[PDB]
Amino acid sequence: VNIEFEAYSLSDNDYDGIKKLLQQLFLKAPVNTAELTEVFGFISLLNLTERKGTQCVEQIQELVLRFCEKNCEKSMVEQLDKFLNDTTKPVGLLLSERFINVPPQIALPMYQQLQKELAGAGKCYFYLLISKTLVSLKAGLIQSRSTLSDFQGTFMTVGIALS
Amino acid sequence: PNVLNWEQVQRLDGILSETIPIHGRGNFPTLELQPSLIVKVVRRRLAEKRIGVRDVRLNGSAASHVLHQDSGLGYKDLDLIFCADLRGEGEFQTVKDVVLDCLLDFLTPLTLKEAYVQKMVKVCNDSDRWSLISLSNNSGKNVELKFVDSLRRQFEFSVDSFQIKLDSLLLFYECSENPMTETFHPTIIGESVYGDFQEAFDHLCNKIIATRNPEEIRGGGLLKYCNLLVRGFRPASDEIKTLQRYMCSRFFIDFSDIGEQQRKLESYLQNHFVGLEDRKYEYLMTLHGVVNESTVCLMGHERRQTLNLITMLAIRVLADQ
Repeated sequence: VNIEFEAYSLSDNDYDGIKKLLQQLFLKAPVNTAELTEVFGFISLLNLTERKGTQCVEQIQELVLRFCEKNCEKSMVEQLDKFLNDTTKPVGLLLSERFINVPPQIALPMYQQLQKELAGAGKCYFYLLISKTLVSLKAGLIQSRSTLSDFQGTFMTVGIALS
Repeated sequence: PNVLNWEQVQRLDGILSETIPIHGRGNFPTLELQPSLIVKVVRRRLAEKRIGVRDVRLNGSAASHVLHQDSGLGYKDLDLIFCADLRGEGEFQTVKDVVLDCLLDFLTPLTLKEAYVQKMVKVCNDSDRWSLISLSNNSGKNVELKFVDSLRRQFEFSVDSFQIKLDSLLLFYECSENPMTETFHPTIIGESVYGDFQEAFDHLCNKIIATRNPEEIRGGGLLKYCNLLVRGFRPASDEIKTLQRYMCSRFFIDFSDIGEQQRKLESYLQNHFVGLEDRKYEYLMTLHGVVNESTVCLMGHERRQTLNLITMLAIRVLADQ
């Protein structure tokens, strides 16, 4: 099951609003210090078990379909707050339970191999990414090859926040 | 029958040969693109990549315009469907690459993408295996290239449920000289999602609404229904009580909070109402009318706080001249 979304007609204020919405999730996440060896977002390994897996895909696909409306650029951030930061939402809970913000040296490799899976042609990955170079809110849920099998585990959301 | 008459055919040629602005964001060179040119070349480069197109169709406000100009559904959105057989994960990538190999001719794929593309959504799930590209325009006019392999049923009104197969017309475009007259006119077949094209068009003629798949009624279905209601599309349905109960219920389920309601009505007033003024206030009062008269399971305090959210917004419209 692939679901891939790309939106580039976003306002600079919509970029900052999602950046702030994303960074509040970063505050809710413990940092990996002294344990290991513009893009803003998270990459979450989502095992497709019939329970937590199906419920999350339900919520993710529903939001994506909700974003296919005629314009909806304003209601994007409101829907995003009530989606990735709310209660009884299988996705927001996933983003509250096992979330880790990681330093650049770890995060870049993930954004790189993620980019290659979405462009070249296993583990299920749920991602959301905003990049400014040009706004590019790219999100999805794609069956791919391993991106961070070393540090990532099942239902562990890795935070990618770089410059 | 299903075959379009001449005037319809001429109007079809109209909205497909008349150019659209591809407004410039980032990369600023705007692009005057004729829809017929994109539809042709997209179909061509797709069949050339051996993808196998079944039909290229037109949907929504546009098809309802070529069939009967009288009805309120105004041609303000060009919705283009590419019914095909896309199953491989790479088939969606080469569809992407075709549309981007087309928009370079009319002037690197990644850069052109990041410039003028509003959305790129692909869904490969249990029944939906479709892809969509929305080209951007500052005037709000939206062009949607939808490549749909398989798509689930959806809540469909009669007069919005129209699809016209542009393939017989496409042939006339690749001939050097477009050989079109009243005598040499391509037999173009119109179709409907709601059901019998004879039924559905008659609904379009004399301003009737009727639904199918009410099981898939969405949250905002109530909002769009009043848009038909404000456009003179009176429901001849004497089953309208159930229908109105059906859509009100889902609106307050999907948007339970009052603040979440205000955001939806503020957005629907903002986007779905363009070039309309008394329509906005009329729309708000007809929504009021449907809620107060038809809903039947809103709590006491919830009913008032919603109805009064409508009246506040109607004051905002009145206060703006």
